[PDB]
Amino acid sequence: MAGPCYNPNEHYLPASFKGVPFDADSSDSEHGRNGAEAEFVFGERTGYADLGIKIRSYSIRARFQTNDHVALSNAFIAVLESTGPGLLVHPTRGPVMAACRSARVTDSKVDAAGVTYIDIDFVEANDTVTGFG
Amino acid sequence: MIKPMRIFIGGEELETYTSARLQRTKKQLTGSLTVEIFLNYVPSKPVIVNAVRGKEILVYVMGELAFTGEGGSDVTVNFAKGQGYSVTLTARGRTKYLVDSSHSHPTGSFKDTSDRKVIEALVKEHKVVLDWQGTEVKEPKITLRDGNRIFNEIFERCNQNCHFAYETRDGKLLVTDGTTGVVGEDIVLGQNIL
Repeated sequence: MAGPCYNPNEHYLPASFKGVPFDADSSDSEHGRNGAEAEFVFGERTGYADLGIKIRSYSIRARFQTNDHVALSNAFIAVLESTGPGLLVHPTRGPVMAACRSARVTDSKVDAAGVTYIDIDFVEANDTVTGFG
Repeated sequence: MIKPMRIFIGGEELETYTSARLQRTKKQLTGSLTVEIFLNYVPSKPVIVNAVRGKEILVYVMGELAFTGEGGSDVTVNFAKGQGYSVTLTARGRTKYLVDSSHSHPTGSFKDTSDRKVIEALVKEHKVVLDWQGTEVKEPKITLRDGNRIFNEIFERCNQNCHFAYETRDGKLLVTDGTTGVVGEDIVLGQNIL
């Protein structure tokens, strides 16, 4: 931030998912709008149309350091695998309803012992009625 | 290399045949052909259009005749927003009209004749030269079905006498009871098979 009076704990929300806290380390997103661009033949003019909003996707990275990280790590994975979507407190985007889609757990015993990294790939998921309209 | 395939349409060579394909089938009554041609267009400038719906087409494979349409039986102009804009052509044997014309026989029922003398009076309404080499058969009664195609009746009558009905490479109609006897190559595995 401009000037040295930044307090990062005051601007970044604490991460969470389905109520279980965890320590976040990165925050990304993806937004857009579905187009239908078309270019005619032998013509010097093109066109465009709008076909609705595009589905968002969030990706986060979590770090575990404290003693007995395997238990907290091995216990948090049991939450990502739970059925159905749940509330996600994005560090910057605020609360948002998302559903997990993948997770890679990285670990080692000699190269790096005492820290566990886990990359995640979330997706927005808004509840819908079951009678198809 | 010396062009191993050349094509003519009415006597003006096709120098832009971006692809080709020829067929000759013994179990039918007419061959076929297909040629793809590149075509151009400049906006706000003149364009010369042929659009020949009918004319002769000839194909020579390695300095030898291999087909005799009559030609330009089909004309379609493909076109794309992307890749390109081209044209396609098609052709068939000289007897094409027999394959797609209902018979116009003088009366419609022979009294007493032979098969050869009947095929001559059916084909020769369209001036297609016959090439007969099979054995003649005597038929006390023949009566062509009213309005039936030329292809159907010749095929029907020649089936019961073991006559093959297929075209040659020159533009005739050849009726034979066996192989032409022209000995070919010894296609050996490991030598030329693919």
